[PDB]
Amino acid sequence: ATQRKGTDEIYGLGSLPSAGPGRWEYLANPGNWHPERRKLHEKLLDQARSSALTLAESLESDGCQPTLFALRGNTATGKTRIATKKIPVLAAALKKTAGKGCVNPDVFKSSLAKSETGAKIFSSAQVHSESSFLADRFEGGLRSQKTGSGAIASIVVDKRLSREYEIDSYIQLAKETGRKVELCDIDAPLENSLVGVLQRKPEGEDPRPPYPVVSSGFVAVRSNRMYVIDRFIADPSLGNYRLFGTAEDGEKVMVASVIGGEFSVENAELYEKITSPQLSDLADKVIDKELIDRLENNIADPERAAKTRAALEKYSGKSWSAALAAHSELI
Amino acid sequence: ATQRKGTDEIYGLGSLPSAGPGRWEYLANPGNWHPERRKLHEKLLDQARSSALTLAESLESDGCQPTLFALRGNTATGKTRIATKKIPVLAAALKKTAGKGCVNPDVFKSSLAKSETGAKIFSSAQVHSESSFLADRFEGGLRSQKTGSGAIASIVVDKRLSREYEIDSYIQLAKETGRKVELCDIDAPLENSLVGVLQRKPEGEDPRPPYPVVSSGFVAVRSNRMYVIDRFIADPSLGNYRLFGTAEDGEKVMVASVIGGEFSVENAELYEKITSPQLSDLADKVIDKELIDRLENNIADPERAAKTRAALEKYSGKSWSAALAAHSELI
Amino acid sequence: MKTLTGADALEFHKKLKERNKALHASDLELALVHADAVGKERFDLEELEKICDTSDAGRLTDAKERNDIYERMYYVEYPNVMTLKEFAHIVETLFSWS
Amino acid sequence: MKTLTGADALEFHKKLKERNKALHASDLELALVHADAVGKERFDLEELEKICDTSDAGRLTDAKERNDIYERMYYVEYPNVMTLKEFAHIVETLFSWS
Repeated sequence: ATQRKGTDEIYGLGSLPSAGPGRWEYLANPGNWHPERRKLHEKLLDQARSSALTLAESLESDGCQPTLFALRGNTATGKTRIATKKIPVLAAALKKTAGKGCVNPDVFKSSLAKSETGAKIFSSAQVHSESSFLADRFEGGLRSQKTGSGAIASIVVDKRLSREYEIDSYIQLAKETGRKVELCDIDAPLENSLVGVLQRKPEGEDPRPPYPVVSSGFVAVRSNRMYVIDRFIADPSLGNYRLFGTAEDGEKVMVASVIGGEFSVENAELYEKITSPQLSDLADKVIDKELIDRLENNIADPERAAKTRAALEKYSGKSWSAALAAHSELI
Repeated sequence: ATQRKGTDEIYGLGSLPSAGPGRWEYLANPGNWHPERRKLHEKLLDQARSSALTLAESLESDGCQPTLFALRGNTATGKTRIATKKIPVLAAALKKTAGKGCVNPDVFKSSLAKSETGAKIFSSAQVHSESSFLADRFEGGLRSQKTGSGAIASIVVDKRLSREYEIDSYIQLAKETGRKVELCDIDAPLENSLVGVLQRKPEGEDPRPPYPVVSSGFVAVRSNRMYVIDRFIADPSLGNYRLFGTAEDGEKVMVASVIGGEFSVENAELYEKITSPQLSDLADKVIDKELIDRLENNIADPERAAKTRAALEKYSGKSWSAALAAHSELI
Repeated sequence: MKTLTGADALEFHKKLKERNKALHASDLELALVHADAVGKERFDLEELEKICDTSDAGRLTDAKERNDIYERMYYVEYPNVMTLKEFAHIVETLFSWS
Repeated sequence: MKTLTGADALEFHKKLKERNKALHASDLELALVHADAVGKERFDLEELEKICDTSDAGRLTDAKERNDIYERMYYVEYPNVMTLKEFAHIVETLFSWS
């Protein structure tokens, strides 16, 4: 609209309270929304819930007990590939929904940004607050959701899950609702996340955050990694944990795991590397021919190699920070 | 000779005692040497002492009080350049001897390896033990050496000086003989030392050690750096200390110093980097086009850029360890 | 490489934790000294909270957590940011994304 | 960047020392756990000294120094070396050069 106002200011009725839980409880009240928007909210929750329920039924039919599948990891680390390959029961369920039904604060963003008009008119940042609020209501309706056997529904949470309080809250959720926690934790070097974000196209729906989001996400996910692992070392009945890291050639390998209380380190060298953020400054590093060639030198897959250099070439001569910033502002 | 026997076995009379100070005291005895070799030893000590005395006279004439100039740093870090530019009183003296007269276990190596025959016939490793023993006698004669004013002679020690016991011994030497300690400590990243060594030509006289020498030197010089600095922070009357490190573009910058008891950190970021060896494995890394281009990308000087890629191209497809090993075995 | 199992895995895990905790502590310690030297504005949560939101819409409650997160981010991740005012732009950016 | 002076320089220096000492300790600790797991031969100075020289032709005397230098080098720098026998080749190499 007139400027980059958020959709919660635009479609919210009356003044916007400054601080959730004051803004939160205001957002949680349908009367605080224009009827068209409130109707949009209902339609998207119904689509999402229908997808999740489909996942839950597939998972239960494949003999999976009530489970919170958690996909931890920074932005664009390769979480979809890992899920598809390393959690085959989930891969079979996700195929029936084309990847829909997961709990993710970005799940509603495209729909909200297009507002049923047929084209994206709001920026990701304009719709973020609104879609966060929808995701929380979505998740709230799922926590005691049941399948047709009366069993609690399995659910899938693919957030960064970088912070302790996030981790603690999902564990508590699982404990209270009788769910196992299947957690896959996926790491890539920061530059892989940056390259990953620049390869994401605006017409594509995957989010395109600016540099500080990706960098701060990286620091937090790395610094809080071993706390997550401790929760599983300490309580084998919580579920299972697996850490996958990125080798030099870009392939994911398992690094550490807690499976049935059994703790092992499949790759001690990577385990040491990917539990700390290695602060040794990337934001100002310029994308030039050398950077591009260097990154290409460790990519053997042709399609990926091509997409990678194509994305980087568009911002040649720009710093990482400037490239992601520019790529982020695209609608 | 018949195999790579050392010159101390070849020119030493009788059986070689296994362990200095049993091999040491055997080496220290001229009668234990063939007369031709003993005559060679005398000639090289006279050349060396004549050069050192020239340095000492120049230094004293330029108003320099008795001083041990120490150039600490791993192999091929750029110590000659730093000395030439950052110690102008020494640069003026070294110019009168073309760089000769310094205390350095490698100073006698070329002469010993050619044995006055006109060509290099022994490998560096064959002559090392003999030249170490000559350097120690050279240094021994210098410790209470006087100039023509009766003043103790200034001397120049350009060894790696990586270990504490080395540092302690030179401090004790300086304290006992009334010398100030002027210490310049010069750092480069390990890869710069490796590239530096491969650029050194066999017909050139600068040593060409294999990988473990350069790597282990790097670890030790970095890990013991702050102990050296403490000696100067603790005792301002010891002399002065300056640390120079290598920026991304390859230029030396001052990083830390203790000058007249004043301690400052000119570059906190580099200071943090170059006081630890950052074990995160280089020996097996292959020299390919990408490595060469990457290293070239931060060299703006044409002559240096050219020499650098020329050296690396000769061992393209080889690991650092294999390249240095091959380059080391050249005579 | 060889998988570490049983007691070795546990011990590697314990020793790595200590290593990362010293690194964790040391990163902030070193950033604070450098912040004093450049005259970077002292971190003040209350003042920051007056110019942006540090609750995750109430998801983040424990004030000892909100301080730890943001003070450490302010000093360790953004050492060239000199004002709480500038840091607010950043925090707002982080809150606008997932 | 800005030069650190006076008390800030000293304090940065003190805190960096602690950081590097924890790193120093931790590198060996972690290498020892990994060495147990791969069945790398226990470090024994006496046995090593029987197969090469660890005095620097007598320049190195303090046995608490000779152990510290070589044990730590054996485990931390050469983790793929599995025998004292192989490590001797290395030490001999180091002694042949400056």
